[PDB]
Amino acid sequence: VVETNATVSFIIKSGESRAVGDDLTDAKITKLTAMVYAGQVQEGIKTVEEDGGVLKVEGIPCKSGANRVLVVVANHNYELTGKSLNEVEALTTSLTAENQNAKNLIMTGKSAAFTIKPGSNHYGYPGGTASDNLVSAGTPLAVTRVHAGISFAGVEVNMATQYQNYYSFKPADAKIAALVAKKDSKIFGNSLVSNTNAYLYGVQTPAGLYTPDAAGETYELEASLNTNYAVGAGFYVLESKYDASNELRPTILCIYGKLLDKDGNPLTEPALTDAINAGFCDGDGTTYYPVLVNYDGNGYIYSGAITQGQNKIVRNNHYKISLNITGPGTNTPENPQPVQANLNVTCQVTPWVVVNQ
Ligand code: NA
Repeated sequence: VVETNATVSFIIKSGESRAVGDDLTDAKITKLTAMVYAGQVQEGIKTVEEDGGVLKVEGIPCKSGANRVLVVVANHNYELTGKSLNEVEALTTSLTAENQNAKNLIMTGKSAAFTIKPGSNHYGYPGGTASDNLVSAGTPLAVTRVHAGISFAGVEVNMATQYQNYYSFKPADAKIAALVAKKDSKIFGNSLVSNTNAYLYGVQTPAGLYTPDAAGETYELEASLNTNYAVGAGFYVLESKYDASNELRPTILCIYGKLLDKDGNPLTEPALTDAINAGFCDGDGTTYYPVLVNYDGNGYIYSGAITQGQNKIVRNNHYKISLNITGPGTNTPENPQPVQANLNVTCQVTPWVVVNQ
């Protein structure tokens, strides 16, 4: 069973990084496990670890034959030796605190089926490469993050004329949080969206339409999904299909903090209660400005990879939100507004690259 008569080498797809003023940066592979499968059976496996980044793997021992597949998992915390293909493809990941320090940002890739010949085989190497069997020439293997990213590129406040005498908001004093974030996902599949109904929040807020509180849904605090506001600050998150169930479950990025009076002091009575009962803030004066990420609605403008919201989170996309606040927020960011929130959004959607080096 252990005898081999071939090696496989491959190149990983990489690109020019032009990510600059954002915390959530492009991918760098520091740990990679490459496997060769013949149907369900793992016929080769090699793990490499390089702090400087991995862009190719050479000389993986394996067995010649038809219809082999290269399966890759990177930046991971799994034990993969000997697993069947079914086992590997059933692996999940979950959002954890270390993900927000860019640790265990799982990446995967999988080739189409190809023939391995005896001797030295090369997958995704350049055209004309010296080989006993060159496959996928000029198309390196795509090994990509399972996580997406959501961040604020910027938040500005320009209170509309009707609110200028009544309210102010200071983003420098604010926090940001993810709401209605899927807890888990698959790591292989046409879509990574899991059928669990488990979600996370960075800050507890009142139940509304978007809150996962229907039968079988769970909704738990994850403190790593809140941070202070700063330009480019945000969160790694997982795939989600917003309309998978009977009620919408949009992943939300929100900024929240004190709704102040026109002079930047706390609201006092009666202005405080006027604002609370209008739905703007809670008893402490806290107001929320939610953005439904990649939602088709609410006047949101999109550029980059898309110009229309898709009502989902897709792996390896960085959703960079520029928010303009023009009025008081809401005390219930997990409800839709009856008319329209006092905010405008432009969102640049940029896929991450694997940094070339
Ligand atoms: Na509900």
